[PDB]
Amino acid sequence: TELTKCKVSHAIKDIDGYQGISLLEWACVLFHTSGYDTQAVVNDNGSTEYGLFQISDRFWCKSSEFPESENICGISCDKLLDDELDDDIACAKKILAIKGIDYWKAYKPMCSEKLEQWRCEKP
Amino acid sequence: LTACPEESPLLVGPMLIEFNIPVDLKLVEQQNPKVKLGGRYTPMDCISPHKVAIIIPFRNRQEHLKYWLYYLHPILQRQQLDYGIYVINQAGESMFNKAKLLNVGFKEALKDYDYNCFVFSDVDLIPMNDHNTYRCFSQPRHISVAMDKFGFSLPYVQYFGGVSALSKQQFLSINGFPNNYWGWGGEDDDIYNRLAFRGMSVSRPNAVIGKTRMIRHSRDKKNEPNPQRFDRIAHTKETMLSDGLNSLTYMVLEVQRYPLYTKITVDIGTPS
Ligand SMILES: O=c1ccn([C@@H]2O[C@H](COP(=O)(O)OP(=O)(O)O[C@H]3O[C@H](CO)[C@H](O)[C@H](O)[C@H]3O)[C@@H](O)[C@H]2O)c(=O)[nH]1
Ligand SMILES: O=c1ccn([C@@H]2O[C@H](COP(=O)(O)OP(=O)(O)O)[C@@H](O)[C@H]2O)c(=O)[nH]1
Ligand SMILES: [Ca+2]
Ligand SMILES: [Mn+2]
Repeated sequence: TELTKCKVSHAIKDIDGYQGISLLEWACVLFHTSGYDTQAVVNDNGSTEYGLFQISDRFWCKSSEFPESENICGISCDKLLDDELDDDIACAKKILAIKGIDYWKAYKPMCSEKLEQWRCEKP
Repeated sequence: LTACPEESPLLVGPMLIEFNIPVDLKLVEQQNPKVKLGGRYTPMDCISPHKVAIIIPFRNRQEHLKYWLYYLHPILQRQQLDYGIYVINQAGESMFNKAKLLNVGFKEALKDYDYNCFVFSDVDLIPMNDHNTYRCFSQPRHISVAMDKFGFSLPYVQYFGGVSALSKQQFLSINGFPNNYWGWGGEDDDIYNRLAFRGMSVSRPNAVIGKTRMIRHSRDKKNEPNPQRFDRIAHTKETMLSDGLNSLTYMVLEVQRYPLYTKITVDIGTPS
């Protein structure tokens, strides 16, 4: 489902400030990463990335294509293709804690300035 | 005859844009008698200072083109533009390269006429208000500002995708567009970065005037999201000097002049 900036911001409130990344920065990162599409599936040189956060089956989730994945998040990649974001968020936090924000390549080029446009004013 | 008025008196404002009824290009031609071979039109009424080449990147989108021509030809004439339509068709079946095709269109359109403005448009975007003029402004122009697929609102302030227009000088200023973005995404952000580095800002009509519809469609094979896009966008300042108009190479396989447009088929190589 293609979510809205505010639907996403509200769903990921928990993540705000975690590892030093604000909600404003996440709203920006997620828009460029998946277009807020919880069903996004994209290939990246030999592996596949899933959902809103584009979590990869290379190290983070287990897909059928790569059963032997490290599966650090301990989850089937299909759990990252629905509209329930709690597990997606928990996995993203592990990536943030372990690898860091650099995992999300869009952050630096697209979310280093003009962050105010990403604010959600919906109470 | 004298100069066309600053704003055309022929404008109707908001239009109902739909893709339900089949389009017959034969009808379209009939409905647009003033358009000449190659999809060229010049006001017979006044003299337009806007010499516009409209460039459409293309491959296997004829059905979308039909709708584009059906809607745009009447609109562009009402806007009193001296224009020409150029569809740059990528030959072959390797990775699509939107921006490189747009550079090809710039160079090829210039062989036909002394154009001073270039509109770069996806084949599936139709403006919903004819006050959203398809011409160049004092700063690079972002035209498709409120797309129906984005809920009629700009996705982000630095967004320059869809339909844009650069004067001949603005385009030359940034060494044109990059030729190194293969596959979907990022090339428009690189272009935004180039304009910004040359000290320009983006001009845009407001969201009401800029409403635009995109014909609904699935993703094209061979235009999958580019894995290198984010890394490339981060380095525009250094690569724009060596990747662009000055480094463009391609081969022309066919030039077709149809009554509604010129379609140039080209071989632009493969990812290197
Ligand atoms: O097989 C293809 C692929 C692309 N195109 C041309 O390339 C344009 C853009 O491709 P898509 O329509 O599939 O892209 P998006 O709808 O997802 O459009 C947006 O993302 C692109 C990202 O590369 C550009 O920035 C484009 O200007 C912007 O509107 C098309 O409209 C069309 O003019 C073809 O003709 N055939
Ligand atoms: O201004 C135009 C452009 C195209 N066509 C028609 O559209 C067809 C298809 O053109 P395309 O390049 O898609 O097909 P090709 O000619 O290369 O088979 C033409 O043959 C014509 O019958 C037309 O009638 N008027
Ligand atoms: Ca989930
Ligand atoms: Mn499209």
